[PDB]
Amino acid sequence: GPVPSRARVYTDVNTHRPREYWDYESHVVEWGNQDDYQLVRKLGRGKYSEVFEAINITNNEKVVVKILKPVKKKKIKREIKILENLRGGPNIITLADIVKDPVSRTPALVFEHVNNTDFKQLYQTLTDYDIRFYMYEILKALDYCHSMGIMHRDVKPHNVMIDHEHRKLRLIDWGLAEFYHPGQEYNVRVASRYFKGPELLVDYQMYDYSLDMWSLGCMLASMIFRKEPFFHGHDNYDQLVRIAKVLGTEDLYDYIDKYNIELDPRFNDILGRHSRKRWERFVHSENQHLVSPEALDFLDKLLRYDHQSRLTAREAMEHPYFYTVVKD
Ligand SMILES: COc1ccc(/C=C2\S/C(=N\c3ccccc3C)NC2=O)cc1O
Repeated sequence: GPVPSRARVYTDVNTHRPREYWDYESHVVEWGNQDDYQLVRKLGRGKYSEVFEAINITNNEKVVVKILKPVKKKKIKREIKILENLRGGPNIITLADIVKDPVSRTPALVFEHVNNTDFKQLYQTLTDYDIRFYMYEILKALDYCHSMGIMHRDVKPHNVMIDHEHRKLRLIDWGLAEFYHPGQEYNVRVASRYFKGPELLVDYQMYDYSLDMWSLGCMLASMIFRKEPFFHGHDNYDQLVRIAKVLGTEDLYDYIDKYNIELDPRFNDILGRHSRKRWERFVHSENQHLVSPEALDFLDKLLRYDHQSRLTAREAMEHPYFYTVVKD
């Protein structure tokens, strides 16, 4: 069987919290007044919800309302509990209210509003300095939630709201987030394909906060190299092949051998043999202004097969890549 794994940091945070902190199935929702909020326009539709711009008519302020589609109540309570636990933390989206929508017959989450620019358009304008700045701001959110016993499990550009005018960033969509408990086995059907960690792609269930660090590395690679997404797989199997063409097949075998994991035999015909590549091969005249030796070293230390070898969020904040970021 597979060798077990533990987080190298924040391992016991939920063990020593009171049960109420992580026992989201028992959480009792405090409902606000649904009539306080007037929907203005639909912003998006997801797998599990629709999201709207709205006005809070008790203060005439803009808010964002996420009306959940039907899903098991445990999942709804999990997201609500995590948002309440994390509220006030650095760059964590603020849950302002929870109301019962009379049409959907489901909960509607009310969030603070971020005047965001969509990442496809924002990322073609960010400078080297902008990228370092916003990466540091994401790390603040990730170190906070990890230190609070929570893994996000869906880090991707779509879930980072940036108001570029005010240099304001919020990490959103905590609907896939979970509490970390040592030895717990988790669903591997999390994160978006391009941001899935090797642990998910080889079906290793005893993963931890370090999953978010792989996803963050995928975001970094796409921004500094100007290739979005960086690892562009056509399905979950090809996703691992795309990663192996860069990190190499020998270290993939070292990873699964360490945890006594077997690759899906489907890979026998598609994986091939690949050397590990040097990151300099992805640098060219149209992205070199975003690349530095510090950026490549930092990226190299995030994108490790072995989840136990990746930088933690706190270690990442100590990396020389962030020395040029102005600290407040
Ligand atoms: C425009 O400013 C905001 C925008 C969104 C949020 C919160 C969301 S949106 C979400 N999920 C969906 C739902 C449908 C479509 C797409 C997504 C990402 N989860 C959250 O926490 C907060 C904001 O201030």
